[PDB]
Amino acid sequence: PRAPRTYSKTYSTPKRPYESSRLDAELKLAGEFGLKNKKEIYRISFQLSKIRRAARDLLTRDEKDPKRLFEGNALIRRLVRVGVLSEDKKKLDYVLALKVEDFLERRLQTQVYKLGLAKSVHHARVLITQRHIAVGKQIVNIPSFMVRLDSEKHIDFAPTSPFGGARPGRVARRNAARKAE
Amino acid sequence: ARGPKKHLKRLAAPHHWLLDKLSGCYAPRPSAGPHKLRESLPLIVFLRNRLKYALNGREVKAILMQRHVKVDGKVRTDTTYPAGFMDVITLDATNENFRLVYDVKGRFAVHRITDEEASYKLGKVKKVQLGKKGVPYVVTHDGRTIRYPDPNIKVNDTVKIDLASGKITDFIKFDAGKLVYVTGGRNLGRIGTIVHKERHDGGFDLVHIKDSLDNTFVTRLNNVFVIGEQGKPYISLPKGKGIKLSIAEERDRRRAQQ
Amino acid sequence: GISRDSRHKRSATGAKRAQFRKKRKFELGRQPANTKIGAKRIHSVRTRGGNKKYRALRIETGNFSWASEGISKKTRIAGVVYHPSNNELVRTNTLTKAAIVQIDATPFRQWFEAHYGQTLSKNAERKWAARAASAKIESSVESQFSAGRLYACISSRPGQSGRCDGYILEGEELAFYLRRL
Amino acid sequence: GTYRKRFNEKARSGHMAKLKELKRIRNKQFTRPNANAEILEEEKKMKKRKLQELFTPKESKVSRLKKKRLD
RNA sequence: UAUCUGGUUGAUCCUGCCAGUAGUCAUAUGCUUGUCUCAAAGAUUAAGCCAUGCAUGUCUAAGUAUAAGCAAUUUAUACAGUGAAACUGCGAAUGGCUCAUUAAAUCAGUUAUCGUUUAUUUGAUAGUUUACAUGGUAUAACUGUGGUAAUUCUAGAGCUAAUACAUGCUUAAAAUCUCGACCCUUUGGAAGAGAUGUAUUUAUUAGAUAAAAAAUCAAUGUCUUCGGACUCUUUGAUGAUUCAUAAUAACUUUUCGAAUCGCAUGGCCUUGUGCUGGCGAUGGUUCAUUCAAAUUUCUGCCCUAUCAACUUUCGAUGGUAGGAUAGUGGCCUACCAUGGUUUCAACGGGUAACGGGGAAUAAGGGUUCGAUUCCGGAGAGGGAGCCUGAGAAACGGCUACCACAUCCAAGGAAGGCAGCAGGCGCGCAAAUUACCCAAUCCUAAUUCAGGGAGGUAGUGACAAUAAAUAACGAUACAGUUGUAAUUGGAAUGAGUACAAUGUAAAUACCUUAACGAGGAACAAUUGGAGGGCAAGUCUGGUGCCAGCAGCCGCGGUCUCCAAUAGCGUAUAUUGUUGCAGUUAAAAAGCUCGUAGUUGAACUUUGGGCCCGGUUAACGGGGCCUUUCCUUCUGGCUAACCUUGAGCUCUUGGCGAACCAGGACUUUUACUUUGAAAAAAUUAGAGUGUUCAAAGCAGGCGUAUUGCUCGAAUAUAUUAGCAUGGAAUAAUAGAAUAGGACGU
RNA sequence: GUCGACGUACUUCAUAGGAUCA
Ligand SMILES: [Mg+2]
Ligand SMILES: [Mg+2]
Ligand SMILES: [Mg+2]
Ligand SMILES: [Mg+2]
Ligand SMILES: [Mg+2]
Ligand SMILES: [Mg+2]
Ligand SMILES: [Mg+2]
Ligand SMILES: [Mg+2]
Ligand SMILES: [Mg+2]
Ligand SMILES: [Mg+2]
Ligand SMILES: [Mg+2]
Ligand SMILES: [Mg+2]
Ligand SMILES: [Mg+2]
Ligand SMILES: [Mg+2]
Ligand SMILES: [Mg+2]
Ligand SMILES: [Mg+2]
Ligand SMILES: [Mg+2]
Ligand SMILES: [Mg+2]
Ligand SMILES: [Mg+2]
Ligand SMILES: [Mg+2]
Ligand SMILES: [Mg+2]
Ligand SMILES: [Mg+2]
Ligand SMILES: [Mg+2]
Ligand SMILES: [Mg+2]
Ligand SMILES: [Mg+2]
Ligand SMILES: [Mg+2]
Ligand SMILES: [Mg+2]
Repeated sequence: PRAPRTYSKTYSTPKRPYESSRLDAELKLAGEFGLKNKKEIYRISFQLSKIRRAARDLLTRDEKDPKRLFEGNALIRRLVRVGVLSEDKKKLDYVLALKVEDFLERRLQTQVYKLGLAKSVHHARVLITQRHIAVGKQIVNIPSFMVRLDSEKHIDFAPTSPFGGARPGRVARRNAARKAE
Repeated sequence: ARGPKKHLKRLAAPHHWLLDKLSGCYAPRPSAGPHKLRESLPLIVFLRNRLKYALNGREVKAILMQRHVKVDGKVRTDTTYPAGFMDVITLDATNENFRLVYDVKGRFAVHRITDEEASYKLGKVKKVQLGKKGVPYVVTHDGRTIRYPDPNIKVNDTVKIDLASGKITDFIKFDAGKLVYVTGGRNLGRIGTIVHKERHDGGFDLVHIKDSLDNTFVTRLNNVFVIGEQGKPYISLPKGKGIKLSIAEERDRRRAQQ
Repeated sequence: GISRDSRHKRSATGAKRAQFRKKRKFELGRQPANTKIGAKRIHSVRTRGGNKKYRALRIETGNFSWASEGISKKTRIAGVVYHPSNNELVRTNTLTKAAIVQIDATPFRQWFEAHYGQTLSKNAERKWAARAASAKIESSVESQFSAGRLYACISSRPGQSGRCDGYILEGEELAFYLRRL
Repeated sequence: GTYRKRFNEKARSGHMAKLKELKRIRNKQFTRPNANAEILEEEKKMKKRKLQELFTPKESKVSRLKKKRLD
């Protein structure tokens, strides 16, 4: 038979789902960033845990260790590129200091809100899922899209979007036709 | 099993062929030929997955049946003909000649050569023995039987074979200070100079090899192939000249050239 | 039926092994060919690979070699007189390797007459005088020559090659086997 | 797994034969035609004796109790 | 366990205790189930039974066509285009499925074949064997006559081919070795007649050597200056061989050494259908290589000692000889001895035991799972046995027996789904008896044919990724908050659908004209908690109350909490590091004692110098200090003496050190480093798959032609191999000296 | 036979103590 295709889980249930403080923090995060369910928060927590565990393991090694240098440089480069880690904080120690909110900040929904295209984070999500937002020359319909530093400046309304210079949507031309009749 | 196998699963195929694991279920099984199965590159993989001339096996068969591909100066038509180390692949229509040489990463590399350098090959003398009627002969690593060798030629030496006549033009003795090429093991593809041969009667001989960067490594004698004297290779070497580069230095060079 | 596998035997420790698998063809055995004196009967056997073996069911002639004189002549086999493995072959007159047999001496005697001009053209005389020094032979061989039957040992395997070649007993060989006779 | 109960022993009688032989050799310490032919009562007795010997149900629980109580 | 909740009384605190609350994985099951990507399909320890269908055939210019086959044709009166049928060759031993048996067996790593077979591929390799080319010692297909109820049943007669079958020639010279008529008695010579390639069988011979010189006996050869002289004289490989190879004498129901085919018509001439000649296919001996096969060395397997002795009569251990094998071998036979394993656990038993790469958990040690995408082994209902072929103990090959079971005219015939679909095993249940060879590769005479291998789609939420079910306002009502079957015009995909893309053809995805939203009825779910109501019902009593509960009353036909396209229910889920043994598990009544485990100290320490490394500390080497392994041979040659020409060249000696090899030699444990440990998997680098899961892709210019980076790196226990150490723990040596050394 | 022993599986009884207050 054909060789296997690998698959993996991108989230894991927390050690204690029932902590009141954890519930309150999840509520705050979901409301602030307009997240649909707890699965998104669990996913981002899983990723951040993976990066921080890797940072711990690399820190454990002796300094100048070639594996330490190479892997730490790669991880810091990736974190700086994705925008979570600032330019001046290129040390594994500051990688270990990251928080979930930083990753939630880079989400395309939050960025679309911040740049002024939407009046609410929920409005940003609706715009994204309705094919109105384009990164560069490309339409993206995924709120969880993680925006890079280079790509943040190219977020705009899509050319095909009615808000981006295309023809009016079905409702607009329908009403215009009815008024004309 | 009740007889010889005729199928080769993709996962079980040699790694250095670099085959997609999801394209299909089976991989080309090299037919019997001059080179061993695990140390050979079938023509289908060479024409399709390396040169990208053919898009699929049927086009490769179409190419071969046209008699455009020559291996070692002879036309081959088998899609799974096991081309291997030091074999010359000539495509006259493209006016291209290739010599199959491992790169530093350990994979067969597309190395373009001039016609003059394509006129000959190098072979490691695997055996020297008297045949019937008292005629000495030499068997090389590619299974070529050459009669009436120069008497000084001994096992593990290198012979420069002219493809047109299949005769020895010159030979290199295996001695300290000679330039050698690694053809097996984790050091596959590296180039260096012999430093010393450890002999172990009834066991595998070991050879110490010093690279141009002064790094040293030990390899079993079966995996060593003498290719010339230091600084004077008898064949053109691929890019990198068989020098192993650390991951960090590779990163630096890649970033610089980009 | 006959099989050469080592599995059905007991282990070295004395354990009774279980049946690992059914019998395989590549470890077979075939019935013995009790070769005997008589009119020639040989039938082929198709063996592993394309090779062939010859089964000497009956035979009455063989090539025998006189080593001291370095000659080999073809001679009829009188019979089997003594065999080391088993006497039943001697009683039944079965031919196998190492069996001691009696053969006529006429070709060897005639050869010795011609070559040495002694008994047990000037060209002949010259050659005989040149070779006269080596004429003397063992007394034991000469006595058999007088009797007309020489003792010979079969060095071939009739059950495999279909031949019955041998060589004349001599020296310590002949003395020992005569003692055993 | 050597002598485990099978679903249909009666279908694989020959197999059981081998097992019995093995036992006879393994536990001995404690106790002490050519089908390839051009032309192909004691054998009937052989059939009956072997099939009966191989297949004898083990004497039942209630049967042990019955023999004890009859005694 | 942990946190949290609750109970421990006349109340409130502080302890302690008790009950409930954790987990993924696994099995079964319930409810729901819109979109994108991706992907799996075992299980009654029943390897239990199967209707029907399919799953292995194959032809190029190049083996055989007078098919009374088709079609062209006078580009053929031997054929020639295409070609059914059949012979011939090749394949069917690969692939696919399952885990029944199997406990030093398989398997993993690591060895060996100087112990053997090997179709095929690749490269070499055969002047030594009527020929303008031999037979039926012959037949198929086909014509024709027939039997049976029936089957991939076939009987008689008539024909005809080969790369089938069986035969059989044609080709240089020379050398050497035999047998030798004859002249002649010599130092003899010698016309002639024979034999030599390969294959098999046997016997014998060569396959040299650590280094130098002579005297004779016999045979007997070149030479000269007739005296004596006689040189350069031939031998490969391995650590190792009776190895490779060669030679001598014979032997063989004994082989092979082209009686084959396509395309094309060049060159010499004494002009003959004369001689010579190209490019290919297919065959063929032997050697080597390759795909392989067989056996094989060392180490490593769960539970069981209430299994302690086992194996040996009928082979168990070993020797000898033979038979057999492809070959080694008690594999088997005949005669011999009495051996082999074991408390360091043999032998016997259990195993819901195929082994491994791997999977889960864990902080680490460990514990469990691994039928299941790859490797290896075994099987095709159960035993037994074989033809063919290079390769089979084959089962989609055959034969018997055991058990099942189909047709039947009762005489007989045909069977093996643990291949793909699809059924039965219950009376309770679960993928389609679908499409295709378009990709992957495999088979064949072979580009083309074939392939339920494989791919494509369909089908229970297997396991995984992303992600809709509304967003922005105005008005109204109610105690600056909440509620709308209030209200405004903007957006959009679920779905429908021109078209195009996609695909072998389709479906789907991505696109997209045109439709597609206010209860946006285009009507999201699964669990838990808590109320309130009556001319109502039941039960009990220190009146009007309390408990239970309340779809039911006189007529008449509600709120909150958790997860979320997913949610619930049931079962299941020992201490080496590191436990305890006075008083609450567990120290045996005492002693001796075998195995096992463990076992006092001591042997070269210290000191003085030199070199080059790191960041004054740290490590790495050399010397000296009573301390160097020994010996021989060979290779190169330093330094050291010297002459001569200007620290460098050069003459002639001496040649240490170093390297190579032969001899010489206490053995391990431990530890360092280097190879090795398949791929997949794990960690991990790069990469805007629209993000992600993933995959190994991709990237940059572009009017024109194009250029270019990758597909890294790390891990792996024990065993085996190579290597540096000399601390710790062992082991051997000189004692009746049978001890060491020697110019 | 509502039998004995053992094995197996379950149920059950033993939890309050100190301080302050009335
Ligand atoms: Mg649109
Ligand atoms: Mg070796
Ligand atoms: Mg349901
Ligand atoms: Mg809906
Ligand atoms: Mg859609
Ligand atoms: Mg057992
Ligand atoms: Mg073993
Ligand atoms: Mg073939
Ligand atoms: Mg060949
Ligand atoms: Mg006939
Ligand atoms: Mg015996
Ligand atoms: Mg023997
Ligand atoms: Mg089992
Ligand atoms: Mg298991
Ligand atoms: Mg398994
Ligand atoms: Mg089988
Ligand atoms: Mg079955
Ligand atoms: Mg069978
Ligand atoms: Mg099969
Ligand atoms: Mg079948
Ligand atoms: Mg099936
Ligand atoms: Mg399938
Ligand atoms: Mg052909
Ligand atoms: Mg759909
Ligand atoms: Mg003791
Ligand atoms: Mg001590
Ligand atoms: Mg190791």
